[PDB]
This record gives sequence, C-alpha cells and structure tokens, in this order.
Amino acid sequence: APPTLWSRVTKFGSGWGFWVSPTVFITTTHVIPTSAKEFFGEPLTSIAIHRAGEFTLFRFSKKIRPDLTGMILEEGCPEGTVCSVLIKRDSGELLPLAVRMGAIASMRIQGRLVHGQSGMLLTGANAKGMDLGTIPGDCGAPYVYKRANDWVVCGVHAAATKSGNTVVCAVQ
Amino acid sequence: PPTLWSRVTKFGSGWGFWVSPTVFITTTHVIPTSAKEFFGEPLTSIAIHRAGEFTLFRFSKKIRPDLTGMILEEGCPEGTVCSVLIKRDSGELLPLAVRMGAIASMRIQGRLVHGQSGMLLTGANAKGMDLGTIPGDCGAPYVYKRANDWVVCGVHAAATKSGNTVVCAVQA
Ligand SMILES: CS(=O)(=O)NCCc1ccccc1
Repeated sequence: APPTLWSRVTKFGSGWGFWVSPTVFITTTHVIPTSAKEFFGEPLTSIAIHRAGEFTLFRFSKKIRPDLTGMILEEGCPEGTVCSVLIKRDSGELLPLAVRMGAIASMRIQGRLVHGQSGMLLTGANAKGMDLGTIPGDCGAPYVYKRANDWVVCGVHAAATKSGNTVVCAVQ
Repeated sequence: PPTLWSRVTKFGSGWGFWVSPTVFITTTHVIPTSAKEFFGEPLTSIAIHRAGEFTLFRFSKKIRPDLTGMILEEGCPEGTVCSVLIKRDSGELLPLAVRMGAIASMRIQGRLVHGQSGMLLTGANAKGMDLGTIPGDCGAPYVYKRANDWVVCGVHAAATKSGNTVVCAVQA
C-alpha cells in the first residue's frame, strides 16, 4: 500500500486512528481514552465529535496534519470489494491484511454486540493468532481499497471472531 | 515472543526460511553463484541438498538458537489452504491464502517449473493492490496450521503474469 497511506495511521488510545485530511481523524469509539480532554494539543472545546456506534470522527478547527491532502472517505464499500486493513506491528513491521467485504451485519463477539460491514480475511484457512490475523490492539486500523487511480478509506477495525476468519469494519 | 515472520530472511535475489536453528530452505534460482560464506559461516562447513527449485542448507552450528524446530513436509494434501509468507523490501508483511493442487510440471511465463500448483484466494487480478506476488518474492515459505502444529511444505518458485497461478517447490 502507498507510503502516504501508512503516514496517516497514528497510534491512539488502546489502538489506532487515521487522518482523512489535515483536519479530519477517524477511529473506533472503544479505543478512545474515556478521561481524555485534549487531543493533538487542542482542547475538546475546539473539536467537532461525530459518533455513530463504533465509528467516531474528529474535525479540528486548525490543520493538525498540513503535510497531508484530503482523500475520499466512503460509507463502507460494495459487497465483494477486496480491501487491505493497514495494521502496524512490533518492529516498524507493516501488515496490510487482505479482506473480502460482505454485508452490513449485527453480531455478538466475545459477549459484546457489534454493528458494521462484515468481511472474511484472505490470509489463510483459519486466521487465529497474530501471524495471519488481527489482535485486540489493531482496533481503529483503516480499511482501504484502490479504484482506477484513486485510493479510498471506507471504515475502521472494530472487532474479529475467536476463529479469527470474520472481521467487522465500523462505517460512517 | 516467537513469530513465524522472524524465520523469513532476505537471501540472494529473494528470501529464505529458518526451519530450525541449523536448517534454512530457499528457492534454488535466488542463491548467489559466487560465495565463500553465508550468515558468517564458511561454505566449507554447510551441507547443500538441492532438488530442482528446492534447496536445503544444514549448518554445522546454531545460527538461530532463538528458534525451535518446525515440521517440514513434501507439499500438502490437495485442497489445503496454505499461507505464502511474503516479505517486501518496503517493510510490509503480506500473508496470502493459496488453495493447493497437484504436483506437476507447469509452463509459467517462458518456462517449465516442477512443484505443487496453487491458486490465490484474492483471484480477481492480483497486480495493482497488495493481492499477488512479484518476481522478488521467490523463496517465501508455504505454511499451514494442522492441529496445534505449524507445517512448512515448500518455497515460492514461480507465478503467472496473472490469472491466479503459483508454484511451490517441494523437498524430494
Ligand atoms: C499531537 S502532537 O502535538 O504531538 N503533534 C501534532 C501533529 C501530529 C499529529 C498526529 C501525528 C503526527 C503529528
């Protein structure tokens, strides 16, 4: 995946978030530190929060990341799209996990109720564990895909099943 | 904490894989043709076992004493979904699902390559996103999970321009 997309993935709370533009940051609601009153040097005062279940978007009144260009955020993707989940791991290692996207779904995962766009990992037979699959600390990682010329972001990592094969993308 | 990715190592014009502290496997065509040492050990002290596009090195001391010995087998049953553990010079780790077929001699781009056929589960077109192999990927290992055990069953030897087809070179 392009270096400019990896540059947009920021360590955040118990996971990650993603810079859509110099002013827009998206993440998974449950990774956000519940006590936090300041983000990227800005008071809560100065920030527009948009929360829809496990999807959260932050809009800043200042350019926090002026090195970036604004890219397309969409509300999930067509069923059958193959996406990459941009997961950073121990060592400066970069894991762009391939996922075939399915329907919008409501599930119970480890007792918690989750809603988003479901998908199946294309990494192995059974993706249980950290070599072929996701771990809890990957939540908030972006789902991206390429069109003709364009790259698109369509959601953030919310959950995965015990077997590790099924994932859920939180969407706008 | 141990990872299979730790055992994937840059080597000649491609990659190889540590099976054990003393055992390293790779694809014959990526090995340098001028060398007096590998991994600091004189070539005098290394057993080389070659069978077409599969080569095994056995060193006279532990090069990777941090590792345990893994199961190495001559290919896998047809229908097994393997993962090819691709490392890229970008720093990306790209595990891709491959459905394994028969042993055969296959015409790939110019040439005749003997080993176990497979097809990528990404099988749209696998060139433009991180969804297929490139020439520099040769030597990457084919692995799968069986009961509690990881098995390694060959090394990446060849791929078609693209429809979906790959060849895993195997021990014999
Ligand atoms: C939050 S900060 O004060 O340490 N820096 C602001 C700019 C920035 C934000 C996110 C990622 C990289 C840089």
